[PDB]
Amino acid sequence: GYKTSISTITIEDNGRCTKSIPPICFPDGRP
Repeated sequence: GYKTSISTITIEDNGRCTKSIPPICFPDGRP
């Protein structure tokens, strides 16, 4: 589901580190 290619639909973001649970520098997060 996560697009590798950047897509600034409103804000610029991709990969990096999550700002929620679980806090990890991986493209995965719990809703």
